[PDB]
Amino acid sequence: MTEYKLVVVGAGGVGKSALTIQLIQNHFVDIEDSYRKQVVIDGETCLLDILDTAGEYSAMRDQYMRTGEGFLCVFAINNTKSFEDIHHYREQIKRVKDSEDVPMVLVGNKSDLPSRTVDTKQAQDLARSYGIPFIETSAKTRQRVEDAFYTLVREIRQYRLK
Ligand SMILES: N[C@H]1CC[C@@H](N2CCCCCN3/C(=N/S(=O)(=O)c4cnc(N[C@H]5CCNC5)c(c4)C2=O)Sc2c(Cl)ccc(O)c23)CC1
Ligand SMILES: Nc1nc2c(ncn2[C@@H]2O[C@H](COP(=O)(O)OP(=O)(O)NP(=O)(O)O)[C@@H](O)[C@H]2O)c(=O)[nH]1
Ligand SMILES: [Co+2]
Ligand SMILES: [Co+2]
Ligand SMILES: [Mg+2]
Repeated sequence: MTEYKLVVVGAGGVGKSALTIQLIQNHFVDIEDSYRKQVVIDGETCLLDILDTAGEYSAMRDQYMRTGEGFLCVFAINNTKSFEDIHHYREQIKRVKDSEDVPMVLVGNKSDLPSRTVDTKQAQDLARSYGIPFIETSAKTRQRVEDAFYTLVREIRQYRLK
């Protein structure tokens, strides 16, 4: 059965654990580990192996970046530093993978909040510059959570045909 190693990265408190638990448990959470879930995407069954990371020992961070097949780069829409810090997570992943081309999806989490400091258009334009998809999600309401993870799997599949 095809297996995909997914990694959720981003600054402290953006919602990495809440997004992962929402995909696994369908529940909004009120320790960093890995989670497994068999899913069907586009008529193909696969096993998702998801690592929830911290906002860590450098050698371990490099290992998860080396092992990871696809990365969800998460920022929160009310946290400008978390959005600016996407540059750093992207740079670190591309450096470890020694590739300009790594399956990645930019995620703007907390879309339910009325305290938005990052415009959708700003994050859209950044994602276009990076050549990656951009999705806004709410781990609280489950809005677009499956879309974020399933879009990441589709990017990994498109990459594997290259
Ligand atoms: N279950 C205990 C012992 C393992 C701990 N752990 C995290 C789970 C490792 C899962 C195996 N794994 C990996 N193993 S690892 O590369 O040796 C590794 C990397 N980071 C780890 N922990 C860091 C991530 C969470 N914050 C510290 C652990 C193991 C690491 O030391 S990489 C990886 C990826 Cl990219 C996707 C899915 C994965 O399941 C995966 C969690 C607590
Ligand atoms: N309103 C709202 N709050 C959210 C959302 N996702 C996460 N939160 C809240 O944000 C806080 C941090 O969430 P958490 O999932 O721990 O984030 P994290 O990125 O995993 N934290 P860390 O890097 O420490 O591990 C919690 O209070 C959580 O309830 C969301 O979509 N909307
Ligand atoms: Co509960
Ligand atoms: Co830099
Ligand atoms: Mg967490």
